[PDB]
Amino acid sequence: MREIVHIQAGQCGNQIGAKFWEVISDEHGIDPTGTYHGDSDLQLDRISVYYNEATGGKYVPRAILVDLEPGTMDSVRSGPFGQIFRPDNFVFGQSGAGNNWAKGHYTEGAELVDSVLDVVRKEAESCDCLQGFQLTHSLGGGTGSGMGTLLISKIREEYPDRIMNTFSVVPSPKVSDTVVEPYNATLSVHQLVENTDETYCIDNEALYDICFRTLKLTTPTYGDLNHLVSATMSGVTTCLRFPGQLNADLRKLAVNMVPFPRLHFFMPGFAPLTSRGSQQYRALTVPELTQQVFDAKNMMAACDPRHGRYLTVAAVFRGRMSMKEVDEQMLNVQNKNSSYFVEWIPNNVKTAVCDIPPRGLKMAVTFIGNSTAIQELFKRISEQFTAMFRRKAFLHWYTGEGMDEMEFTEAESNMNDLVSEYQQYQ
Amino acid sequence: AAVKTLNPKAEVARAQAALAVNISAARGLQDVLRTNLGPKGTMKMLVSGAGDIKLTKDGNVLLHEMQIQHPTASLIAKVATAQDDITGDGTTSNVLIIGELLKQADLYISEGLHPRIITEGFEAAKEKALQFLEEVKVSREMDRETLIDVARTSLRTKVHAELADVLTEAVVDSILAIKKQDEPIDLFMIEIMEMKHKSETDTSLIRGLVLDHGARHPDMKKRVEDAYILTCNVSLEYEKTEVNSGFFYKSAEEREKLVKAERKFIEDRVKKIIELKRKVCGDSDKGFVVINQKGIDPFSLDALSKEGIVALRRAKRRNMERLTLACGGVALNSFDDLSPDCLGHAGLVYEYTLGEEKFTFIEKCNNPRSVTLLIKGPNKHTLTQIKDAVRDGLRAVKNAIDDGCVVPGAGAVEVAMAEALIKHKPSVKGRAQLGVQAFADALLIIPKVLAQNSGFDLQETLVKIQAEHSESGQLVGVDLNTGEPMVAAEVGVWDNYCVKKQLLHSCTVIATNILLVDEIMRAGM
Amino acid sequence: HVPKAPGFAQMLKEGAKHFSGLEEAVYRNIQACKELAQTTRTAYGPNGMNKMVINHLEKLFVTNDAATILRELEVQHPAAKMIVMASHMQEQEVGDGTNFVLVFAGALLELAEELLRIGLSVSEVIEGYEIACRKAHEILPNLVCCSAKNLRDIDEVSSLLRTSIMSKQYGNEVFLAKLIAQACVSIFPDSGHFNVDNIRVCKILGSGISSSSVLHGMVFKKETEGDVTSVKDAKIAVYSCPFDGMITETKGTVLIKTAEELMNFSKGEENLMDAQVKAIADTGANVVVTGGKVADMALHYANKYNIMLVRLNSKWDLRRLCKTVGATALPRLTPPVLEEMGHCDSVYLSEVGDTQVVVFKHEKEDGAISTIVLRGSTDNLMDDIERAVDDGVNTFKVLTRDKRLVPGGGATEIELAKQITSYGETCPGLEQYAIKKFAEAFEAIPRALAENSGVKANEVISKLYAVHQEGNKNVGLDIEAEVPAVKDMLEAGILDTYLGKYWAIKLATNAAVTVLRVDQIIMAKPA
Amino acid sequence: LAGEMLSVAEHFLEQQMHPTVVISAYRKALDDMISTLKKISIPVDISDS
Ligand SMILES: Nc1ncnc2c1ncn2[C@@H]1O[C@H](COP(=O)(O)OP(=O)(O)O)[C@@H](O)[C@H]1O
Ligand SMILES: Nc1ncnc2c1ncn2[C@@H]1O[C@H](COP(=O)(O)OP(=O)(O)O)[C@@H](O)[C@H]1O
Ligand SMILES: [Mg+2]
Repeated sequence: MREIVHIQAGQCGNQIGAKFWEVISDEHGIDPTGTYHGDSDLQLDRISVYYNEATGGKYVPRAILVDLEPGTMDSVRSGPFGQIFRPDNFVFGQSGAGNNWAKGHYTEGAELVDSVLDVVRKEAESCDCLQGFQLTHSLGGGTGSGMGTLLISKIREEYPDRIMNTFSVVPSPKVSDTVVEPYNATLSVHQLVENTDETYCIDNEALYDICFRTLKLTTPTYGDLNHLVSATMSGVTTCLRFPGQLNADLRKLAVNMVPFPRLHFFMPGFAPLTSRGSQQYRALTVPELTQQVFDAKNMMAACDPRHGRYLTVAAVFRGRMSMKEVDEQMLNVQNKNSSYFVEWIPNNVKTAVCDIPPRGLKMAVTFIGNSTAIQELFKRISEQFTAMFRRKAFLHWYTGEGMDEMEFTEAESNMNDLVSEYQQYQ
Repeated sequence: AAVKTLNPKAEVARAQAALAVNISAARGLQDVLRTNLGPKGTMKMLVSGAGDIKLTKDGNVLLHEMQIQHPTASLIAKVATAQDDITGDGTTSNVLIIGELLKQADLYISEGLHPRIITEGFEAAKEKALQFLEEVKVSREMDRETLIDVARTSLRTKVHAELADVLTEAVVDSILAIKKQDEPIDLFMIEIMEMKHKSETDTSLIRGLVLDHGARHPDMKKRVEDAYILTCNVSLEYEKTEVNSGFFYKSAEEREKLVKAERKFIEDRVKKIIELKRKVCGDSDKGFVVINQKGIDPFSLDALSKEGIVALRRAKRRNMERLTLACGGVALNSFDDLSPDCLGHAGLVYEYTLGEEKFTFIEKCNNPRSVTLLIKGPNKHTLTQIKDAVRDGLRAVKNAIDDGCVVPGAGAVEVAMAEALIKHKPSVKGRAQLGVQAFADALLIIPKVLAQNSGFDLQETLVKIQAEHSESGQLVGVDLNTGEPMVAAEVGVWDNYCVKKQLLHSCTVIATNILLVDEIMRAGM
Repeated sequence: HVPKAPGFAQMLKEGAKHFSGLEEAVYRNIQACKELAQTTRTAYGPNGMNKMVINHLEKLFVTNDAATILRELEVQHPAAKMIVMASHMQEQEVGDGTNFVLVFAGALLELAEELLRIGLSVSEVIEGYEIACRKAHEILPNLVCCSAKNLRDIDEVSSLLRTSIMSKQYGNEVFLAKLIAQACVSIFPDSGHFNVDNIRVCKILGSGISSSSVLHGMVFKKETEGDVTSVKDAKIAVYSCPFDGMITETKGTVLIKTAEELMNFSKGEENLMDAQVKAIADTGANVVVTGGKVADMALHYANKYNIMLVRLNSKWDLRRLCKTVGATALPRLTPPVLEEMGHCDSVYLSEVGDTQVVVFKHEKEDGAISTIVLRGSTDNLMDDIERAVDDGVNTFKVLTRDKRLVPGGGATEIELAKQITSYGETCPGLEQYAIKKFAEAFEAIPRALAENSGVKANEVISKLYAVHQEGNKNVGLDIEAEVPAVKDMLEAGILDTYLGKYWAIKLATNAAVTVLRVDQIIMAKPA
Repeated sequence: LAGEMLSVAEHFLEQQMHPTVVISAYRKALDDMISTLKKISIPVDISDS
């Protein structure tokens, strides 16, 4: 049981979602045209969670690809293993969003989202017990903010009680693509703290310095960008896709990640980060990988964990190792660096492990946890939102589609309330 | 130019330059879309970037799925979007009027005149064209034989006249048994399902509903006669509390007591269903079908299968609206007031599997007021031909029921309207004398395109049609078989009143605004 | 110096192409579908040749059936996909005759180019083909000579299934007809709905085709994890839950407050699992098949009370086992089973072809399900016989729906070529040319049978009209040797799928008409 | 004319006929087209203006 339907909505969601199934099909040994190539119940038991078994042995991924562009999703049509999905899981959009939040909701969203909900209904027929949904999108995209915010609200009319695990690609504080990026980031999050429970923060432009300095890449691109993001996506859904002693599904992850439901912005990441030549000349031990996730060199967002304080720490390891050394190593950091941890939690760092090795790396750990690192990033978004709205610059692009001046006022009051929500325990 | 000085990367078009951009682009959309107007039009195969075939010739699907990047083509595509949104047909004829309102006006603006003088003649010609349209409409009290000829005209122009005899019986008989006593007919009560069973000429009209999901348990009955429909909105699957609670137990004997107790609230919903089957005199067959919009766990599916209750799951939003009218029950959201008054009735509930995909059929209702057109096209692209023609035909008969009058057919409206503007051409008494002439010649493209697609002559046909109209009083039209002028009101070729009314209003305003554009430019970078 | 030609009226494409007219759109769709007709012309008939087709995944597909060839070829022409999807609908409807659609509709469009370039346009070729297509469905009930009604047993259906086997497996036409007769008749629903899903093929690598057999039951490819592999009573209890205990669904947490609750928790868990395994040992069960995982304590008491465990990780294989032994999959943990038990005759294990299998062999009550165990030297040979086996199963479903048969091997297409030509000569109109070309499309179908046999098809097609003098209606082709001297088809026993011939003419005519309706092509920029 | 004589020659190449048989039939047809034009000809008076 506990089936999860995946919804890859947006331009940036399909680029991550193309390599998201490349890791699952390689670790489980699922043949794209055969039946399976597994070995035991570590890989063959959890096939029915993320795949629906057809008659004959062919496995179909529970994935819905939504995009308001024909040319973007054609790479996932007949490209890098994109012919394995259902033909009705390829909902195209002939009208582009144009990096506008108001166009994807009132113009494009009024005619497409009734058909996108039909694809979730057909996927839920093969789900004997629906656990929840995931949503990979972006804040600086038109379809990621248009078909990601309106899709997450209409899915609660049919699924009001099920959990949600959204994946949000945050914009970068270093470079900018357009001036409406503080507009699209403020409007998408303002309806995201309303009735959701999980949201990560991944910065793509911040990973260009990680590939240049650590992964030893001279000229990075979008193909080298999404490789280590897929390692972070597979690290969260490790115990969900592989059985083990530390059983923790998405239902157990929704409770033990947030003491409060509103402050649900996490900082994903993983470890280690080795290049293509210096990987074999490095040994990986238990205190080596456990002490690398706390530093600033293993962050997926442009943040600084050296000036913050965490609330809940969860880590999933890869490989048969002694997990009693993880708790004893992290407890010694909580006594000497108690200003970075919680004072009333005796076991801040949670433990998770599996018996399936990853691709390429021998041992690997991932970092899932919230802190005050999102608080300093939410101030820069509201700072750019304040200067643009006070001059009322480019408001006719939004108010001409169905918005108003009071819509941005309520979107500014509650987003600055989230800044004071993180400012209490800082 | 002034825009080149401020922004060096900003293109511009001047007064005599921007007029040639909009007119030559309107001729580009006119010369493409004129090959599909009427029954003698040709099919267009539209291939996207993926490689799928979209074989259709409707004017709205042609303009949207066309690789064109032009600002003039985006204005006509938005007017063509609203023509296929509120009234169905009238999209191909929409673009051909705009293609002639800018081409006939170019003969005067380039010959010294101002574009505003032509737009003043379009408003004076629209006032006479609106008054003449109310004099040619025929009220026939919405007879069921009249609606056949209305649906036959809209269906022939999208199929090869072998399926038009089949789809007319599936469109007219579907639109009559929805609403009565002067009620607006809701088109959401008709379900359109795509099948692959027999052939394209096998689309039938199911009197009830066809659900695209089947039973999710192998022990359930596949064919159920004399069933009771119990429409539910509750969630029979396992749900947790909103507050994160979890369990705490001491021994292993108390572990199995918590699994039995956590399903007690789930089984209390199932016990309300199996006790309703015992209160409807279950000493017979007495089939029970639960559609159940929200999901059901396999624990409750195993409990309902032992009693003999077919239980579906994951229904649509409008399935609780169409089946509620068809079965006559009450779509409940709780099991606190279960009664036989909220139950439905169907004479036959059966399923059928088409390539590991079940389809639940519900038939034999008394007064359903909700039907389903079962399209069984062989290919994937042939399903898009019938679905785009059914909604073109359903919106045609919906306008003929709401409006009390019927408008005549092919050339019985456009030729008679153009002759009425010639006798009222000296009535303007000013410089706008040539504006009524440009509007009257633009309305004559509908007999010109229909005479061109049928293979006949263009100018020789329009002489004989205008001769029979000037020497008689009957609204004569175009015959696409012989070329002789034939009356459209007698041969059974009709049209909608709201289509011809909006063709005189949406095309005229979008032509007077395009002719008053002289500064096409691209700035903002 | 050198000038050039720019755009004229509507060149607004950003990298896309546009086709209009008879030469740029209609004639190019004909020449593209003509190459697909010449592609599968060699693989048509009993003397057809195989094709090693490598798809994008670099794996080998060798077969002579035209249905699985088009699924691996990545065709990008749009009108060529209309004749591929029409052949795919022949596989979904009747399961046989997919090569007939590529030959007949490939000859319809080829003779359509000989009519548009000689005379009348597509307004009369489409109307001329639909007149002859409706008359082609009237001769097919008049050409039925035999019926698959009398003595529906394993002896009579062995000869009726030879035609679907010998067209793809010519040398193995006798042994595969007996294996498809002992499997299709044994799963008969006693005058009900015949299901083709109740016949499975277990590919076992090993010796040749002479070691293949059909076992009444199911054969899996898994292990036991025990020592109870010899079971003769065979009382099967099927479970869909994982056979490891009963845990909750919300969180799961053991709470200990004193030393009495910690020490007795380990012994209390073992006594709880012992009472559940012994609850099925008192009911007389021998085989317990689960769907999920199995804990170590469940294997301790399974070997103690001597019951065999079967692990089925697939959930569609678990539903087929319930239709095999006649059991019900229980979603709950082990109850006292009242009447939902399974009943087989012999459940054992054996290593065949260095592959340890689990066989649910039914000795006496043989007919509940059938499994054809195929033996082949290569893995590619076992896929080609499985395609020939599944065409034999789909032929048995055709005879269930309609028991009529027509004489194949070329005897039906010549009589269809003679009667349509009689309708073409008596047609007082200009559309009679497309009716006579519709009968010549039936002439090319035994022409492909003679070219694959190495015989000159001009002398072959001349003897067919010479022996069809208004009363024979049965002589087809004798392709066993050169210098044909062709004989009767009812005496040789070559007759198959009248309902397969009914849908193949209807689908190939509608495929050729759909191409001829396309007059203007607007494609997009491919990615 | 050469495009049409090759158009009908492509039909016989699909009938498993050798190209030397079609050419030997083309040379027999070529010798009869010359003799037919000389029978349907008409003498011209070249002195007439
Ligand atoms: N049977 C017929 N005989 C003559 N004219 C017809 C016939 N059917 C349709 N037409 C004409 O074809 C024109 C276009 O029809 P259609 O294609 O359905 O609408 P649109 O062109 O707006 O999409 C109509 O104006 C009508 O007069
Ligand atoms: N013993 C035989 N003698 C002569 N012809 C045969 C014999 N067996 C099969 N054939 C011919 O071989 C052809 C095989 O066609 P096939 O490729 O099976 O069609 P489809 O692809 O529709 O299944 C048949 O049309 C039949 O006439
Ligand atoms: Mg065959």
